[PDB]
Amino acid sequence: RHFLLMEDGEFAQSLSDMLFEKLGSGQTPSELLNPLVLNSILNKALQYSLHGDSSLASNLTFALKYLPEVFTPTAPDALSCLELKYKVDWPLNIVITDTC
Amino acid sequence: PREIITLQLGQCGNQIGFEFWKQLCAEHGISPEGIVEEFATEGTDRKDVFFYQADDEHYIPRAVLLDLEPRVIHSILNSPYANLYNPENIYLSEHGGGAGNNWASGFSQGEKIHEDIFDIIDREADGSDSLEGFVLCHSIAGGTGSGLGSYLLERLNDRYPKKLVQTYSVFPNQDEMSHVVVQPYNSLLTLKRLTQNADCVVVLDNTALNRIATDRLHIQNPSFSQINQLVSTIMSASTTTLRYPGYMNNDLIGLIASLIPTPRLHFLMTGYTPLTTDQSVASVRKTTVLDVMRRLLQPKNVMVSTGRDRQTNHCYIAILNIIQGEVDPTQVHKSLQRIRERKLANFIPWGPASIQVALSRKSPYLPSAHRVSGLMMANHTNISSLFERTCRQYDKLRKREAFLEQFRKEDIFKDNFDELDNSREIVQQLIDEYHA
Amino acid sequence: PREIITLQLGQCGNQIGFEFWKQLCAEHGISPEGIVEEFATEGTDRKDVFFYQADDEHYIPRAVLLDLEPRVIHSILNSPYANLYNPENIYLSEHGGGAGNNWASGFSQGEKIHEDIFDIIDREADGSDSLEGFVLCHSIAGGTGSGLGSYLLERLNDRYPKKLVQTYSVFPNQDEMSHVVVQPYNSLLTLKRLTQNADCVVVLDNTALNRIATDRLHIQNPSFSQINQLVSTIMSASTTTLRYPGYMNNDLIGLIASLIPTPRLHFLMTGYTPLTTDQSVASVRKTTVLDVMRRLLQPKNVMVSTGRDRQTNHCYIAILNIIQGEVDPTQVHKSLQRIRERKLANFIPWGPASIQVALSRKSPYLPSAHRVSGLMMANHTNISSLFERTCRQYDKLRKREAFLEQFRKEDIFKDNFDELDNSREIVQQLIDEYHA
Amino acid sequence: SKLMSVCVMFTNCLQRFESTINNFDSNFSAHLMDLLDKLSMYSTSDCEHSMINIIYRLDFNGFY
Repeated sequence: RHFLLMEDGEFAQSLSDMLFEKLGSGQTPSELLNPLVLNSILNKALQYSLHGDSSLASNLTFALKYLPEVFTPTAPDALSCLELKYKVDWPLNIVITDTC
Repeated sequence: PREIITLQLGQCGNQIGFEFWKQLCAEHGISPEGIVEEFATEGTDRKDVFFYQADDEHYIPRAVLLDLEPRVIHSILNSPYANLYNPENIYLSEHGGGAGNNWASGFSQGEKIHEDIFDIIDREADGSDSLEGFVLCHSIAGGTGSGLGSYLLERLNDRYPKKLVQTYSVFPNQDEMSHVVVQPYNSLLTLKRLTQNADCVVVLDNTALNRIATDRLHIQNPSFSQINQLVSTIMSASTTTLRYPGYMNNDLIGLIASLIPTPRLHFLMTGYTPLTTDQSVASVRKTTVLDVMRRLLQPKNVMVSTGRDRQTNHCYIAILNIIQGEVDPTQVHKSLQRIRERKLANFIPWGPASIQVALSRKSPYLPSAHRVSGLMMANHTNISSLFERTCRQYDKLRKREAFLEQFRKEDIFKDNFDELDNSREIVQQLIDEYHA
Repeated sequence: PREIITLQLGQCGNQIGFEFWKQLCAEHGISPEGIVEEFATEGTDRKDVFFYQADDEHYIPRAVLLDLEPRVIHSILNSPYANLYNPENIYLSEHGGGAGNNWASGFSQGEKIHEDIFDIIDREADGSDSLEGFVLCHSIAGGTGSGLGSYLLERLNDRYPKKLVQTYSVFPNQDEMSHVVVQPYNSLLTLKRLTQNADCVVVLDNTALNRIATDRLHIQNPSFSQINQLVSTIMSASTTTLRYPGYMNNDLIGLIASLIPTPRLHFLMTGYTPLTTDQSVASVRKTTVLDVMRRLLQPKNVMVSTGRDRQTNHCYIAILNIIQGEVDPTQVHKSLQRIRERKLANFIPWGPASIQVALSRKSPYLPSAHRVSGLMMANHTNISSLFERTCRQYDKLRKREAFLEQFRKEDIFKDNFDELDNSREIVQQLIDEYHA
Repeated sequence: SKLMSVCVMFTNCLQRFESTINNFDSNFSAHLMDLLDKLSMYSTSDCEHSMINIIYRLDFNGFY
């Protein structure tokens, strides 16, 4: 609820700062370092709001998908092409499936 | 992140901010000299938004307090809540001021202590690399809070241009004019700076205080010790989306952005119902949210002296209804269902209106997690009745030859009196023009 | 191995080194006349790095104390910590000196006792076959510590060329100029020897002492009995990697090598927060390391009188942040995580900067194994403000015809005053040039 | 081995008591290009979990 439904809005307010790092698409790099520094800054954004331990922070992962925004080449968005991925772990698998 | 620096200033602005910081420790579960309860982090999910961030789990207040009168600060250090304040951020021991009672005193004292007034208050600015803004917790009554407060509304407009300015300013009392007589002069000089040199204000009338102070509070002799009780709760009530974890309009630039129609129209009407302690014995039976906002639009909790028969040709444009603590949110859309059927708010015929409702969980405390609380931030166009009251008391005083020879000896060479009169009528004409 | 010989010299340098050795016995678990506790070897893993190595488990201090005034040494032998000192290493009973108050007195007394001053202090040099270096624990105030201390900075530069030189020198007080008036003359003569005839210094201002001595210490009449309390702790704090078992920069040539950018730029800013005994009752709740280094870069614990508005065009190059005792090292990388987000240190635009953090376990003692301690060794380029303060007080005094006829009768035949002025401006110009 | 050779190159010109400084500057830029190539080799590791996050914090600490 705190990181998908956004009812502790400090993470989604920090998403607005991640929305303040795109500013239109596409003008962003297409290197493989483009997921490398962008998967980090969302993990760094949770400590920027001072909430939660690292026990649930392993359940959040970010997968930067690839979609064209200049529409002939790729330069993927973070307004609608940045996605949080919740994890499936060892005891909790009857709660989370692939459809959800 | 979202750090706000409060600018407590004047004889009345320092006392209303003294219990504002004293209110914050009782709800954060902290002591002003220590941390004895563990309720500060499990119950409250955010604390470093008005306090300075911790060095030893000691949340320093981000506050500055300047006044010409040393009497307001000598009633502070003997109280046990002054050790939370620092004796190096603002002043050390034995701080003084002027003599002193004049609007031209603090207006002329701003440029002679210009080096020191822009030195120690800027040390708290670069503590966070993303500053929210400045709130001037000052006064309009007297010449102390009105004289020096008009200077900082000008020089902080260009030195810090990308910061939010919005003040919780208290209006003076207009019952008799014997002890003070300079009240129409120093008020309108600051009121010009509150519209063009300031974005938003939060009005707090004095004649409407004793309307509430004898309503349910049952006092016989009105003292100044009751003026801090109505004011300090609604200050902490206004930051419940900002201090406690909320989602939408959880910043101070979130709330004020959704209510201001235009510049020089920013005077927000405030309302707050629950102030009685014997209501507590009957809130155990699930007192709902369906009855608490029917009385907000009803003119009973208002803190603005306005006309009762002038609401038919005036129209609400923006109305805020903040519920706190236990809300029972399965019926909060049910409370907003009943708004359109009564039409207690007159709507503007040129554009849409908005009734915004929001919620946030309160402090883990027994008088807070049991009783429903409703904070109102209205915006109605009948606020020109106060501006008609102040202007009619302004031009009547200039025909009686009052304070025209006693006021222009120091630092006033030209007549700037009609410079305040036309700009006040510009506000009063654009309000009635705003509903076409 | 790593034996350092301290050169305690002068009226103020002998008293700040007297309680420096007195601080070392309380943390080593030893008595100055015996060994009553077994905590000296199981708790402390290294003791023979400032003391002389033992002959009967009596760790002799490797110290020499010369002064013209016999008053500083007559307040020593009645104290019970003087039996640890030896009456044959420096002087026997009834040692004296000059009359005497002059910079030219000790500068001329160095070559008339030249045979004896290089005889008994060299007996401690060949005790260890790998000597670390020499620290001149001398003073700048007065003519006693400044007159004779400038002589040993020259003759020990070539007789011992492969040894580290670095001093913990105290700066004099510049409040009024009534009791002493020779203060601009004897200070700049030693300050030239501190840059070209000496590698590094550790500055200790006097006007910044009473800024801290009335900050949290709460005194009304400033005495000289408080000058030894701020100084003796940070001296033992600087050798915590060297005395207690550490790994990296565990030598005195380890710490100073990672902070000096260039010769004649070696003036290091010092900071030390925890000096209050009533903090002890709230450190039981796991006070962390995440809040102790947020206030080091904040200019509150500094011992250097510098400008507050001169830090925007100046840049930090090297900053040391030493934590001691209980560190909780699983969050010490977490404390260094928050440094880049604030950018409280201005970084040099030509090259990289460095925030070095290190730790070492403290003494097995209850006020030491409970409360977090932070020692700062900064290097900021705003240190020319003190050099602009001393030079403006130097050329103004030479135009008033002050001490030009009263100072050149003994051993001064040519004007060496502009020899100190240009070399001081060479330091002040190469500091601002260093950030291109 | 390139980093050890420049400090071997350093310690002999400090051992003496012209041309050595441009030999140092050419060997300074040579290992600067290789650490930048090493800096890309850390960030092209596996596109994975915290072992790329630890070595990233190596890389920003060497940058400021």
